[PDB]
Amino acid sequence: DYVEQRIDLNQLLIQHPSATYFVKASGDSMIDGGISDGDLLIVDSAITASHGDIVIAAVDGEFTVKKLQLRPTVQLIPMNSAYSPITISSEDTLDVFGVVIHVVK
Amino acid sequence: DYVEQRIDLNQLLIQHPSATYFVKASGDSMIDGGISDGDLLIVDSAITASHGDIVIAAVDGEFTVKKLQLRPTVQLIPMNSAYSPITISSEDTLDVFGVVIHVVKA
Repeated sequence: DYVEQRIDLNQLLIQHPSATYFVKASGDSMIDGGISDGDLLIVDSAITASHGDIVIAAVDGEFTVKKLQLRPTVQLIPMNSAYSPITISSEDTLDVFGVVIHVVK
Repeated sequence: DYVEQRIDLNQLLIQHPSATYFVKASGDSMIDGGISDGDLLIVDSAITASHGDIVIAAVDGEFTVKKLQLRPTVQLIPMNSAYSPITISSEDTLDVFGVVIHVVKA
């Protein structure tokens, strides 16, 4: 007869358990993207970011969660009309620490 | 004759170039420890933190630079009398992202 397999969120939401962590989002520079102040972002640091991905990054030593743009130029763009983009020029340092894979609201 | 061997900060300050990054400190929860709002902290993510090390960590998804205490209990303690400690209980999650190896003031 049937056997009830209990729910396992780690198997459901995490591909790389050893390179995945959660970051709490802040502010609302990313609301239009579904992220809001307080949510938990599930971050995978074992995958390489891509144009379009939402990433936890450090620009000039300060952390942020932004959308990665690699073309036409490397930038960190918000998802809230009120905010303005951040271009990563040569005098600027960009550090990508992982790709946000899920947002837990 | 003699040839001047140009200064190289990376060789001088960085042991693991590929696992080292810089974070800018915030607030003054760590002034008595030499860190002040604005400084660059050179972080080595290739060495495992130890009791006493100052680290970049996330407690319940929020990042911080604190001093790691593994004994008598696991905590994140400031270095400013005005601030109070943070214990890492079972209902809390602690994530250590690297040991601060140097503080660069300006």
